[PDB]
Amino acid sequence: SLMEKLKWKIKCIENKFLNYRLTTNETVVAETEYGKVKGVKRLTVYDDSYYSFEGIPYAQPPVGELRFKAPQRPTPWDGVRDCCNHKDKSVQVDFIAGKVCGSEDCLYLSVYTNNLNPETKRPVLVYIHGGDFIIGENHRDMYGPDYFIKKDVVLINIQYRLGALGFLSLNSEDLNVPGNAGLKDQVMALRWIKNNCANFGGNPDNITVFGESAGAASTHYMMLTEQTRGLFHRGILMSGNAICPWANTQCQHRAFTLAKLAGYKGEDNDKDVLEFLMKAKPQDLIKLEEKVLTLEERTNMVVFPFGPTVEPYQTADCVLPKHPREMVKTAWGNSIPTMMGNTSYEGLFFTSILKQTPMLVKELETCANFVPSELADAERTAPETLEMGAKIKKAHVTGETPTADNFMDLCSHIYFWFPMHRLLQLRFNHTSGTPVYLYRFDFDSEDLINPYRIMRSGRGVKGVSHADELSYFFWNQLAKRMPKESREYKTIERMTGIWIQFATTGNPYSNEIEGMENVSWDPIKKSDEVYKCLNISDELKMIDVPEMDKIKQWESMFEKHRDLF
Repeated sequence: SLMEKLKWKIKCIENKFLNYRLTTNETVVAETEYGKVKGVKRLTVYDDSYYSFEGIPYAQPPVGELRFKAPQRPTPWDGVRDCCNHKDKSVQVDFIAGKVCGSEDCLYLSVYTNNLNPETKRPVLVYIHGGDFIIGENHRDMYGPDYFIKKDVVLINIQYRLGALGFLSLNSEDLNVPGNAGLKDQVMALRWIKNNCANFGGNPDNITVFGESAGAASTHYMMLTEQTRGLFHRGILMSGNAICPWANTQCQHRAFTLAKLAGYKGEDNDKDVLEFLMKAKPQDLIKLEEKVLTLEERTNMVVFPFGPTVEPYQTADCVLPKHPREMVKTAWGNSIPTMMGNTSYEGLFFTSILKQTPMLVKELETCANFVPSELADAERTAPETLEMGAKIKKAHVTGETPTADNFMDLCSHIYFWFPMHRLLQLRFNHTSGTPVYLYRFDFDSEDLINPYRIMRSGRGVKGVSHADELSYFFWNQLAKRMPKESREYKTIERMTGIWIQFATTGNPYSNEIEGMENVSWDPIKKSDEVYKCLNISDELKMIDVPEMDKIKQWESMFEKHRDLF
């Protein structure tokens, strides 16, 4: 809406001046393996303080011949690199302005801590942002460390290449563009963190990686790939994982289509296509991505044209040599403590889409288009496919006529709950007993929000949508100082506290977190038929996952196809 665009611009300006008033005149120098960096001490609105290093390069700028290639190690420097200000985000369409922004020069991470010379080495928490592999950033207007730095941790926020610039993939081995450049960026950042966190007070023997949405899929990929074996010690998957249907795609044939949209006049061979794309303006490629998917791919419900892919040939930096379902079977990360969770109304995220085209509710008449693609016939007309759709329909259509709320409830399961069930069950076959803990974020407030609520046209909407929990982990430009006694402030304390406790010990329970006294938070066992989770609302309560019945109804579609579950 034009009104929300104006209110956003106003908030951008007020936030810029708030950030000036939160900057002190105290700067500090830290060591890295590539040279010295200068950071600055900042305040929060709660009068905590932290040292801030932004714009630390973990790779060469991926420009010129390095476009579409795996990241290369950065060049060291003499002197002191200024890390007192942020760098640009990866080239992307701005989620509110509707225009391309960012730069190819985006391979940076930021480090935050309340004390550069602590008395004891600290848990290191590494956040990988979401945004469907096409948007996102580590700027503090979205991901402020202000809540975590209340406690004695080191927090690190990474960037990685997005869209076609991060995820182009070509079959021809001679061209060295196998795919997943953006995931390889994440690998290089994690290697930097392992080798450098001690210079900021961090414990390289106690690193936790976490992320939400595509950042959860990313964290999971970082737990699956051999490239990162042993680099970190706990993982937290917030509303996503690497076997979600939206988390990967085979995009090798789409480079030609993108080139044609950008003015390419030649034939479909990888060498000529790549040479054209190497000369194209990066803003043009990113703007045209919305047009890349063909009529057939849209019909088949492919979501994004470029993203994580199974790489077509092996390279030294290869991240995904097989489908993630197969990678789970040998994954090093199955042996580290893991926490997984979702919000209590994930699919509310699709509110504005159902407002744009209300006829989507007609998809619930047969639900044939929601049957998992590995179970469905090509036409989605086979009797078995319709009987599977009828099972989906009975799980989510609660009244005589399907409603938008029924549709959004279905979305919660197809995109989040069912893939998490499938992952837990697949993983129980390939782990030596390392614990996995479930949470359910169920705290609803409009007094502390984040920019995702604007994206989903969620003002005035009740329910705990996808990404609503981020307001309780990170300061952002729409946030405000909350009273100590407020339900929102308590939720910040609880969410950061649980994450820090888990990062420290691999067990998310602590009697020092308020309202967690009487909680017995046991991890999921292989023989459990019903998952339990810590439900986070105004109270903290262990419950059987309310979504279980529906999860089991989705699982029942595989009763005659157990090999595919």
